[PDB]
Parts: sequence; C-alpha cells; structure tokens
Amino acid sequence: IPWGKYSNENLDLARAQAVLEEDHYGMEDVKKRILEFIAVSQLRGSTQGKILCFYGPPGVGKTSIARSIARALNREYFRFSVGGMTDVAEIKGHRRTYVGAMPGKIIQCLKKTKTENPLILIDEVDKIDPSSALLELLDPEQNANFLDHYLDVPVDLSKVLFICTANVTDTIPEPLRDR
Amino acid sequence: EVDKIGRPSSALLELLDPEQNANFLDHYLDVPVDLSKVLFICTANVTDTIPEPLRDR
Amino acid sequence: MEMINVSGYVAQEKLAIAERYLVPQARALCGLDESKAKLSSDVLTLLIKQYCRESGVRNLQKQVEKVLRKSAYKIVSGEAESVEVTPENLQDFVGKPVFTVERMYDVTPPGVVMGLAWTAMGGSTLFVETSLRRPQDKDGSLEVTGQLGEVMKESARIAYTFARAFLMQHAPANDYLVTSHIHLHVPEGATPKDGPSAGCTIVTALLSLAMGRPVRQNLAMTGEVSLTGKILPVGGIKEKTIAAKRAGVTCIVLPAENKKDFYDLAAFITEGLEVHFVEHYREIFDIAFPD
Amino acid sequence: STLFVETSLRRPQDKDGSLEVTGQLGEVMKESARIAYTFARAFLMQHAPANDYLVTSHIHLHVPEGATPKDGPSAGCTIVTALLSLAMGRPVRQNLAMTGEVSLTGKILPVGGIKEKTIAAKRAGVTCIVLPAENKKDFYDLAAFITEGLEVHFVEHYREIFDIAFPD
Repeated sequence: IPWGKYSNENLDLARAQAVLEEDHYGMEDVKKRILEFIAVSQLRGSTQGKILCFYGPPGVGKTSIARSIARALNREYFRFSVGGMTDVAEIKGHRRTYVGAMPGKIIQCLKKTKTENPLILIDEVDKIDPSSALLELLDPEQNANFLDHYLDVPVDLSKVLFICTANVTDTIPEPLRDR
Repeated sequence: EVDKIGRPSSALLELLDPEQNANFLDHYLDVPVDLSKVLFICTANVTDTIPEPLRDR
Repeated sequence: MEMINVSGYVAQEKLAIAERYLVPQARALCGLDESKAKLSSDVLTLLIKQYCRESGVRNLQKQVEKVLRKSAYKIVSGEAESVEVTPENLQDFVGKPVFTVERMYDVTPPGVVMGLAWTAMGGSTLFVETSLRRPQDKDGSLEVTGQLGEVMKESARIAYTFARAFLMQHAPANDYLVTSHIHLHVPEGATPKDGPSAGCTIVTALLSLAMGRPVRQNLAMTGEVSLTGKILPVGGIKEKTIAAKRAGVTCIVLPAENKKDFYDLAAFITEGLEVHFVEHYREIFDIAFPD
Repeated sequence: STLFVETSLRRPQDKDGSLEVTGQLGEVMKESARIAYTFARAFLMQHAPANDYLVTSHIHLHVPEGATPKDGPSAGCTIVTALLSLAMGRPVRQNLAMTGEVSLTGKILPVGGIKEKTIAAKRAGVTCIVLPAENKKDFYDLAAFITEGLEVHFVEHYREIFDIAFPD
C-alpha cells in the first residue's frame, strides 16, 4: 500500500469544464453542479464534505461522469461494487487467521491505485450490518483511521474522495442518505 | 444449476473473473494456478434466482 | 413518553431563523463569508413567499444552499469578485418562482368556501368546491370526489342533511338542496384526505351554492358539525392558524370549546386575525353571510 | 408516453345522461373523469345553453392500450376537451397535446413529469403543447434543444384551453 504517496489534485474550474466538455455531451445541469462542487471545494481548500450521489435510471452510464471527474481532478479512478452485498468482510477484509484470507476491497484499491487519494465510486449503493460499515468509511470523524481485519493496523483515508451512484433516491439505507 | 447456488457464490465470482482467476489460489496447493485459459459454460433453469454479481459477468 | 410539541413557523419566524442560522451555516459550508457573499433580507422574503410552501424551513435551507453554491461558482470562475443577490437578479441563481400565488382562489365564487386542514406535513388550507351536476327543473343527490376518507364522506353526508334541514326553516321557498343534483369536490385529488373537521365548511359551501351568494372573501372556518348543527372541537389548530396566517386570511372561525387552545399561540401570530368562536352553526351563518 | 382519449355514444340521441368509463383507469383517474364530466356539463351549459348534448346523451369514454393500468389526475383537462369536442362535433387542433389537472370550477392545477411528457410530445411530432401555468418553472428548466420547436401555451383556467384548442 502506498504510504504517504499523493497525486497533486487540480481544482481549476477551466480545466474541469474543458475536460467535462470533451468527453461528455449535453447534460449541462450535471456539469453545472459538478463545477459548483469543484468551486466549493477550491474555496474550502479540500474536497471533503458531502458525498456526491449520482442517481438516475439504470443504464444511463453514471460511471462515465465519475470517470470524467476523476480525470479532471487528477485523481486516480477506482471501481467499487456494493450491489447485493451482505457481508461486511468485503468492505473490511477477512481475519488474518482465516484460510485464504483476503483484505477488503479498499486495500485492493490502495494497492492497485498506488496513491493515498483516489476517487472511489461506490456504485449501486441503493442495493446494499453492511450499511453500518459504510458509515465508518464515509464519516470524516473516523475516516482518518480506517481499521481492517486483515492488516489489523489503521490506515489514513482522509484525502480519499468518495463518490457513489444509485438507481433511485429512495435508497434502502437511511443513515447513509444524510451524508 | 448456477441459479440454485447458495450464498459458494463468492467462490464462483473469484473463479469466473478473468483478472482474478489468472492467479487462482487453492487452500491445499497454497500456490496459484493460471485458470485464465479454461473455458467456463454455465446453465440455469431460470434467470430470476441467479446472483446479481454473476449477471454482469 | 412525554408529548412535547414543536410547532411550525410563520413567515416572520422563518425569516428570523434564516437570517441568523441558515445563511451563516450555508456560507460556512460553501467556504464563503459575509464580506463577499451577501444575501439581502428581501431575497429571503421572496424565497419564503414563492419558492417554498411548508411549515418547516427544510426547503428554504436547500434554496439558500443552492444560491450560495451558485455565488461560489461565480466568485471562483472570475465572473464577479463579490456577489450580492437582489430581487431583480434572483432568477440568475434560482429558476422561475415555483408558487406564483398564495391561494388557489383570489375571489371565491358562490360554490366554494375556504377551509383549513391539518396533516402530518403541517398545517395547510383546502377549498371545498361545489357545483350543479344537472340543470334545475324527485329526490336530490350529492356526489363527493377527492379521495375523501370514510369519516369525511360521512361528515359530508351529515353536512348535506343539516344544510337541507337549515334551508327547510330559514327559507321554505328555496327548494334548491332538496330537488337539485349536486357534485362536491376538494382540489388536489391525488392527495388522500380524511377527518371530520371539514363539516361546517361543507355546510357553508352547500348553503352558499343554494343561495347563490359568496362567503366573506378572507374567511376560513374549521369544526366538526353534528346532525343538529352543534359545532364540535377539532384538533391541530396551532398548525391550522399558522397556515391561515400563511394563506393571508383576516377572519377565522373556530369551535367555542377550542378557545383554550387558540390563545396558547404567541401574541404576534394571532394579532392579525379577527377570531370568532361559535357554539352552534347559526353563528357561522351570521358570520359568513353578514347581510 | 402519449395517450389518447376516445369518446362515443352508446345510444342514439333521439332522463339524466350517463358516462361509462373503461380502460383500466385507477380510482384517482376515474374521480378525475367524473370531475371532468361535471365541469364539461357546466361549461357547455354556460357557453351554449341550447346545446343539451352532454346532459341528455349517454357517452362511453375509453383510453386505448387497455392492457396497461393508468392512474393520475394528469388527464383532467384532456377529458374535458374530448367531451366538449364530441358534444360540439368539432375536432381539436390536429397536432395539439395537453396535460394538467382540472378542478370542479375549471381551474388547472400543476402536474409532475413535465420533462418526460415534453420529450414524448417532441418525439410524437407535436408542435403545440398546453401546460398549467404553475408548471412554467419546470418547463423553462429544460434545455433549449428540447423545447425550441414547441408553440407552448400556459394556462390557469380551462377557459383559455377552450380558445386554444377550438379556434374560430
């Protein structure tokens, strides 16, 4: 896992607008919302805060918007599926004493991505206790020290920009909708 | 009878993924085997009960 | 458990909450400050009156957040160094006004009389519409529509019977309600509504249709009606009065037994209403039709 | 999606009239149909007192695609327009599409799903669309390339819809 390796994010509105214009046609409302979010992050000095949730009909390709955002912000992209998940161990990994133990998909994201600040798309969050473990990930009050069952040591995920998509705004988890 | 598997579904997901089966690790051998060259065919009676993580693979 | 009520807010209370809490919190979320992101008081008044319609301030918070997000985008993009929002440029930050009128009816024709309702979403107002179904010249009839519940349908039947009995003695020559086919409706037909509090409103609507004379233009009435005409107390009048003030009425009719619950309201809420308390429906008749 | 409203007599015109409603309509849509029938009766009585078509004749009202259930008061003004056109024998504007609830006194109320209805109308070759005045914010939030070709009309009362749909 890349201890302390950071890719310098770019929060310029001109670059982000250009990037969203090259690889996305139409949907000017979503582009406006993304530009407003990037401006808010630039004023704040960080991209933390409310988690962006792209919701809409199935088959709209909301993954492309997240890919474009990752490309614009100079943040490495990663794909994180949670549809139909019931076991927390997918998020947090198996215990090291288990036979054939494997850490959580977050550690896999860190290893494959090779930086501490990727863009992680939690897609289909409305089809997700599995819900309780995800609050521990998206809450900045405890995000700074993520503990998994495999490595059994805390890892700092403060700078990770979590993004999610869903098929309907009536997501089956209630506490997640507030964030 | 892929539609009747109980959730083993994790094992099938690990087995069928082309990027994951290239170093398929077994509990007995403790060494990975490159199952990337094999050819999987599945069979079900109905598509209603097949697990969702399988329907995109 | 102990029942503690948290009532809704009037326009003044919503403005006072917004100016002191909603704008400062949204500015902090957006990373701005009062020096370069100023939201004038008149903008909040317009937002409350036209872009939101609720007892709470949950929609107003979203509107303020949208306005300040747009202001932050404008500031960072270099379009303007400092942003202030004014009524003549509000449409640059938010779309067209969602609610262009405070009430469904400006002046009420004879067939409709204004009423108030209480639901889980807070206080609100409804208009009981009534009109003929057949031309005048056998028994009459009353058709009710609007997803009315069983209790409210029974209340409508009781109201129709009492209106018939009232006209049998107040004006024997007026055979309107006993020989004409009448259809009654409550707008917003997609919303299921129930409760016996609409009784006197239905009686007033039927009597106004039968006499062909409109009710007082800014009069709202609530209260369950009995078969003899006695008005019975109804609950949730705090939210009803808050909504009536929101709707801009100046006269209100309440059951006499509810006098103990109306004065629990703060002074600044009830100061603008010509409040009337009634024991029997004949007082409601004398109030709605003064001449 | 686009839907049509169809009306026809059940008896020769030659007692109270009656309306028969079919088409797997929901309870809310049937209530809207009853309200529309009453309002059409009143409007035809006030506009054309000599025309007793609606109050005397028996009318069957249908909405095609019967296999699909239908619900919602969005067909309020549409049913009134169909009934009045049947009563006067006057066809409506041959490319007009309308939506929106109708009150018992004729006031038009806002309805949801403006974007989908507008897209369906544009795809169906519609050139003039009638919307409730309270839906103006929803309509003008749409992009220019969706609604550039529509002769849009915004109304508050059905009396304006009558003049829009029945010129001359």
